[PDB]
Amino acid sequence: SQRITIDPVTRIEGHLRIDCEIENGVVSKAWASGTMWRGMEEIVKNRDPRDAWMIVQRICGVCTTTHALSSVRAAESALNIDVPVNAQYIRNIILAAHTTHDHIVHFYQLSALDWVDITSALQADPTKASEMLKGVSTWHLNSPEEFTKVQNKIKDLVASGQLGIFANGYWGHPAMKLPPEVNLIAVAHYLQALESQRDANRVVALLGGKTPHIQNLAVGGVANPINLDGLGVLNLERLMYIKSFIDKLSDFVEQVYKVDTAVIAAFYPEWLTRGKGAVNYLSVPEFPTDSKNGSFLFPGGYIENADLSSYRPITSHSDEYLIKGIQESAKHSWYKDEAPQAPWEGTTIPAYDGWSDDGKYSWVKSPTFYGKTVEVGPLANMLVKLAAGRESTQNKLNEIVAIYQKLTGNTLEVAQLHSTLGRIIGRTVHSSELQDILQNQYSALITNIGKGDHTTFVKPNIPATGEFKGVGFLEAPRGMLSHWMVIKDGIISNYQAVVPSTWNSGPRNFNDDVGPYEQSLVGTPVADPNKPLEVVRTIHSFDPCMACAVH
Amino acid sequence: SQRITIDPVTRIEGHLRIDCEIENGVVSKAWASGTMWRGMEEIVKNRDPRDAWMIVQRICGVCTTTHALSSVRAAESALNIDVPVNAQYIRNIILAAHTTHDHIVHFYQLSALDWVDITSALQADPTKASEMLKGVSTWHLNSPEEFTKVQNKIKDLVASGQLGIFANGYWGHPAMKLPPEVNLIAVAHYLQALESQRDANRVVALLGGKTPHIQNLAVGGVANPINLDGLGVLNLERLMYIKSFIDKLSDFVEQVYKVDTAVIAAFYPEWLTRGKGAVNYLSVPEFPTDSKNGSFLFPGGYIENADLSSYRPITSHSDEYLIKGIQESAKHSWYKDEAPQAPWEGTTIPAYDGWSDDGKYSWVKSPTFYGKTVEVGPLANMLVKLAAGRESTQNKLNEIVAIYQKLTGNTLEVAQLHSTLGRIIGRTVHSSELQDILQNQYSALITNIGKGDHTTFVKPNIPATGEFKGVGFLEAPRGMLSHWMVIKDGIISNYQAVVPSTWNSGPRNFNDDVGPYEQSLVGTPVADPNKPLEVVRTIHSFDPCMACAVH
Amino acid sequence: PQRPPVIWIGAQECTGCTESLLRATHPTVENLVLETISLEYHEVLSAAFGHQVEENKHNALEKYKGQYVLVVDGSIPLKDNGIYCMVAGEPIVDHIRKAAEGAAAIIAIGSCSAWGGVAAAGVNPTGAVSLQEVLPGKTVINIPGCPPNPHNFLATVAHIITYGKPPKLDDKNRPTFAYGRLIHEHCERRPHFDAGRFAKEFGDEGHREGWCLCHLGCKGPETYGNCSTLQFCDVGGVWPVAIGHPCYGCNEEGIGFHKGIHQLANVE
Amino acid sequence: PQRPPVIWIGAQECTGCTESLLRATHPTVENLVLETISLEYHEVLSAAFGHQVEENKHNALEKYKGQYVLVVDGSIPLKDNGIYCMVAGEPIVDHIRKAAEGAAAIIAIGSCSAWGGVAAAGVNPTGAVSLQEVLPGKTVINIPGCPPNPHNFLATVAHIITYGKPPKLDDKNRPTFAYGRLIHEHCERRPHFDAGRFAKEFGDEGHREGWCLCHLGCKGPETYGNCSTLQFCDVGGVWPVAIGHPCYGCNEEGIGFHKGIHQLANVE
Ligand code: SF4
Ligand code: SF4
Ligand code: SF4
Ligand code: SF4
Ligand code: FCO
Ligand code: FCO
Ligand code: F3S
Ligand code: F3S
Ligand SMILES: [Mg+2]
Ligand SMILES: [Mg+2]
Ligand SMILES: [Mg+2]
Ligand SMILES: [Mg+2]
Ligand code: NI
Ligand code: NI
Repeated sequence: SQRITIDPVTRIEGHLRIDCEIENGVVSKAWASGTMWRGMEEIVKNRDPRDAWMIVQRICGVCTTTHALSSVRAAESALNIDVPVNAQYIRNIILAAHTTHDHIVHFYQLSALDWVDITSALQADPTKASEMLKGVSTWHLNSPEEFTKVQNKIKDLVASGQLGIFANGYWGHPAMKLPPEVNLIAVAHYLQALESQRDANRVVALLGGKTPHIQNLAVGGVANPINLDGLGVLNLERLMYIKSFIDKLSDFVEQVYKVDTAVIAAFYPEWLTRGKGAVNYLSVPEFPTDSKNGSFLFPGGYIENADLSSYRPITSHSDEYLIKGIQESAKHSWYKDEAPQAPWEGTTIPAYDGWSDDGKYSWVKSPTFYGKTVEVGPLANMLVKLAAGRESTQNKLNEIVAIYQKLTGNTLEVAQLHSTLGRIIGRTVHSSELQDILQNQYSALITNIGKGDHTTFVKPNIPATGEFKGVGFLEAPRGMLSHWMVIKDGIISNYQAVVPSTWNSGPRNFNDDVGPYEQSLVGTPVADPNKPLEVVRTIHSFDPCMACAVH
Repeated sequence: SQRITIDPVTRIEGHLRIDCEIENGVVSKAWASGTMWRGMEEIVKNRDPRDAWMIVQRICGVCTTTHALSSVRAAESALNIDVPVNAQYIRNIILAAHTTHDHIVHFYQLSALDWVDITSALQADPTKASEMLKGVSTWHLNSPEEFTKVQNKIKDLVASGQLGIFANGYWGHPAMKLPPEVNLIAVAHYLQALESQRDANRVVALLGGKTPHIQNLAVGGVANPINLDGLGVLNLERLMYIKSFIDKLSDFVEQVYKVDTAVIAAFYPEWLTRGKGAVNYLSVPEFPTDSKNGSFLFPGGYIENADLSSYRPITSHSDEYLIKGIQESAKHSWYKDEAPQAPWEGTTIPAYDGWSDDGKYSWVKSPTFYGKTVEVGPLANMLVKLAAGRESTQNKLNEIVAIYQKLTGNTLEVAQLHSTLGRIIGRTVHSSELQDILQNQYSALITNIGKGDHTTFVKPNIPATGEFKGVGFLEAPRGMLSHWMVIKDGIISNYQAVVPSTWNSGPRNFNDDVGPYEQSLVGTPVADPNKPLEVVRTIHSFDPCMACAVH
Repeated sequence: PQRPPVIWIGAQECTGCTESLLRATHPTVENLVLETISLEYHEVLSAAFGHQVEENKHNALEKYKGQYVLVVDGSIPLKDNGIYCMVAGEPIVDHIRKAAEGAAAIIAIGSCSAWGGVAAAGVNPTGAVSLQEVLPGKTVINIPGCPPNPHNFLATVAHIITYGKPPKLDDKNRPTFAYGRLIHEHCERRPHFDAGRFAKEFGDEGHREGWCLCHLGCKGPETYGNCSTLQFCDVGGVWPVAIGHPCYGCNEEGIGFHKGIHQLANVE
Repeated sequence: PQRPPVIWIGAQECTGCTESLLRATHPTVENLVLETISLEYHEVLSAAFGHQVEENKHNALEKYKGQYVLVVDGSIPLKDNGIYCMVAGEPIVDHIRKAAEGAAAIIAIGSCSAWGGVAAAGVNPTGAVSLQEVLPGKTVINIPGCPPNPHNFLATVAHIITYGKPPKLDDKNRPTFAYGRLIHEHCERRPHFDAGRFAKEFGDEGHREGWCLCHLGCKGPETYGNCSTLQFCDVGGVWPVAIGHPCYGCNEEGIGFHKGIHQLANVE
């Protein structure tokens, strides 16, 4: 029996502390803590509703774009503005391409070194490694020659004595299970991923004006001026350039990222049977395509008690059932007001008093849906799509399963998706489906401009009296995001963000119920309490972002 | 005796006609004819000497940069201007990067389809094709998967019925000797080459302001403003960007282009025994590195009757022996004045009277060196380097020969370099040595700026009376280039360009001696006189450019 | 899926306009020829030569009559009955007129085909003229520059393919997305011009701070183009003025190849 | 061969400043960490976590005493004894001060560390301040922007490595190659400003011809930076104004996060 702390948790965005009680070699109880606060909700208060998005985008630069888009949607909700369809297409392209970058970086730069041992890679035979992937991937950069160059770079790094970010890593740990050859394959893919994520952000930059932190939005649409015949604006040459980067993403996603996901599951199959965070899941529909902020390409919904068969669909960002369920508590958080609050009536009054196991121990609030804890993010979004009978999602999941089957002789059932590896699989499925979103929305944009519609912006009016409430929903890389704006006498009188990492990472709630990160760790085997790799494996599967969770 | 005409010769720059007399299936006599003239020498006359380079660079856009650099060197010669060393480093990087692009495009886009059969590539086994290269190349993009993707692109093209650039090619010709697998390898490399040649021109563009047709020169140096601390000028960030592209070129050149050169020689060994164009060879030294227009990184010289042991070194662009020997005749060209003319006293008076076998048949003049015919270009430049005992050149040739020996069991001796394949090998060796020129000169620039030298330009004065003469030499991608300028009362009173393709392609001279293209074709076997692929093989080895040859 | 056919004829060209395609990225030249179009005749890249390539041209002119885009680079020389450019024993102007009869659209790529360019300058040794001058009955789309940014051409082709008509043109038949504004009316050095901050010689203090190049002979004030915005080579920051040299006016008739590098523009 | 060591500490950051490195091309992030530097501490990319990574930091501060470049992103909160940002149970201001004692050079990357930025805006809930405010006896090199172009940082580090000293700095300790000039004093839309050609609303006719964004709230007239020249992401033509949105002044204290998007700049 003993008490450990993991502080800082690395290979996440932001500042996270995890504490665990370990009994008889397994975690028996856990605490998640966000250790940095800025007060972004207070910073944006009393400003013009049109300004909010440029300020609150700075909640996070990893999930850049997301808070910007959620903020304009919130002001649009309050003001009753219908966004021009060309502005929906542009916003959708940006979100889809951003998310592609975000998920690739998570799987490789943030998560792979939980599962992959770089020292073991030095022992690999590059020819045997290449041979292992025959009939498993058609990727053009799995040759022995590619793998030998990568092995030599690792060799040179180790020989210099300056391991830097690779130093004091969990090399030779008993939970590291890959053969040398598979370790070398993963490091080669890690480096290749950096090129493909750059291509995704070239899409974002051409519409956003730069990334991180896009600058093309507005309450009322976008600032891109569509004119096929115009010099220095969004013309056909610029659109062709965008398309040239969209076309570069699919092969990496399908032939490297999707395959590696199945390979990791095949070598770590006990991770299909642990890391369950919740029994309830929530996602919002995303990528609207009509003239009235609807007709979403991806569905949403609510699953209760893991029952896909009886889920409740959500098809609108104005759904009163969704809106009315959401509250946050600060009983075990460092804020003053503790009872559950609907976010239009939310407060964020700091009340730091240090760490207590049974009192306050985090800057993250505790969100609930009609009083229940809920997991959000790619596992939620996948399970909802399967519940909706979405064929695209079923088919892509089956492709990952088939690779797993071929490697192990075993299959994967939906029950095994409620796990650390299931969560990773949801993220990979999302990434693959986003490539069809990109092709679909580029084609829609080209077709619509061809009909003679170049409209991008509806100038808002904001009444100087009255009190108006708006909420902007968005299915972000890490799950359902919502910004809640109250306008009074022309200015922002309340602003509250409820962010996907808030739902997952938040501490024990008003009824002392346990949220997803803390719940997922119960039962985790920990072979060496001084080097708790197994805990970090499960926490990474949620893709934590603490600037997002706390703001 | 049969008479054939090949008009147009394609996969060159510009407008070329080749005629051949054929006796019993063997070429007995040939005629080379440049069929388009612009009169660029007359267009540039009567202008300010400072303006010439912008006009005469338009002699050619394939060998862009080269006439620009020769023209400023000619005006600097006439005016006695010493070029700042930083301007030399910048000029040198541009020429070396440009020449890398140019040679890569020649070997693949221009020449490969003489030796490679695309229909035979469709029958290849991609796994066997990859296996053939094990232990022969370390290139990272020779996998079966890469090769299969390439094969499918060709399959789709053929299936469409729209062959385009590939339509009516020499597929199944008896002179096509590669097995299916090697045909497929070559097509894969043809495609890959397009990306590497683009990286070489990114170097050119960052210093030149664009390419084709650079815009950073001046009589007196360059227009690039060196300031490590300046916004909007050539600072350390811009220099770092240039270096990022220089670094991308070497692996392709060494592991693909150099290897394919040896492989083509291994399968076509009879092409080491034909296509000799001359017994005399000329090259000029290139890449000056001092403050007085000298200290060249590459050597030059003159070889007479193929005797490397008794060659004459040339170490200065002011060499009076070089200068005095160069003349041109128009006896068999469509100009009026026929006796050999030194270029400072040259005329270009058009006198077109139609084709005559024994009279005038070309817009190309006939250059001589002290009355002899001479071959210029990468064969000349390689042989001079070997005669000088340059270890770099010896070693690079030996690497090609080692690959060839591995495949055939045979070595290559110097006598076998006086051939169609020898000319191709000289070009590949040049391309490889140019990568060291780029590293050397980038490093020299960074170092010199670090010492506090930011100088780039010496403003000229041009006397308003008097007559004076200058000549600018340059070792271009296709051989020795010279521009000859006479200034009288402050303006250009004569301008003559003697271009490397002029040396090689020129018609019979004042003494009816036969120049290199025409001499190289005697003895060529022609299996099908309707489809004379063997003639085009030898002519393409010289890398013809008829805009250059004729101007 | 069939691809739209293109026939490319070179007249008094330097080949810079074809070479521009080897710098393009959207599309790259390999994607252009395998995915975007069917390049039915192009002498720089064609496997076939001689009588076989002339067969290819004749077959394409028939099979695709009324459907192909005809592209010409280089000027057309009229002096002495066409003999300054002969291909397969005939004057190039005859090849061009015959191909123009069946064309769906006709494009003059580069200053030489658009208005005569460098080949028609000075004394004009060969009586070089423009493509529009040899085809008086046709609307020739002009894409000037020496050579233009290849996407000025490629996005014109793509508008024809995707939307079934040419892009909008100015009164010289140049696409407005690329040639609709003076360089000086969209130049990042305009603030320096406005303040009297001028480089006087290359390498001087103002030149080394990125000041305006007007007093070095910049022709931006009298040249239509997109060189300051689209720029060149898709790496960012690359055009002649950004590199430190004045615009020479290569896009614009009566400017490039006529005025001296250091001759001042007229300012309007 | 040994690489120069770098220690990177995040305070009240959004991680945008680290994410800028994933867009860089010269060097790419992979070449940065394998070839250019030895990244001895960076919490976003480190294999090690918790005790092991704090071991790496302590080891590196001793091993490389006097030799490493210290980089901080985010503001430093001083309200209530530093508890608004706590790492391994201690205020980030204490981590930063300890690392600063042995630094060869110290860089504030982003507007938050350079001057307080968005985190210090409005009522300043956490008493956020700049890196230079936390380190009054040290020369801090300021690389502002939200986030800056990553090469503003990487070429500063490169000047230190290659030439043995920082680049030339202005009176706010910003490198002159990147922050030496107002955006409005090198903006390609200045001609439109000068002629009174102004967009009035997004999507109007002037906006759709690329006119000046001054009357939409452009802060270019009062913001130092290289956004119009170096621009962003190395694809060519990409910065906020070129996309159609005014500059917000994110580089500049008292402009970005203080003035409204549509509030007009003071113009000199
Ligand atoms: S416009 Fe210029 S680059 Fe094009 S063909 Fe004429 S001379 Fe060459
Ligand atoms: S004169 Fe040339 S450099 Fe100066 S502002 Fe005009 S176009 Fe730009
Ligand atoms: S300057 Fe901006 S991008 Fe950098 S840490 Fe501060 S908020 Fe994030
Ligand atoms: S106000 Fe803005 S868009 Fe207009 S010229 Fe100035 S910086 Fe450019
Ligand atoms: N994705 C993302 Fe960031 C988080 N959590 C947001 O919103
Ligand atoms: N290289 C080249 Fe062109 C030719 N011949 C020149 O000079
Ligand atoms: S010379 Fe030509 S390329 Fe543009 S900058 Fe001037 S029009
Ligand atoms: S908002 Fe920032 S990124 Fe540049 S354009 Fe303005 S300083
Ligand atoms: Mg309106
Ligand atoms: Mg909140
Ligand atoms: Mg001299
Ligand atoms: Mg000549
Ligand atoms: Ni985030
Ligand atoms: Ni040439």
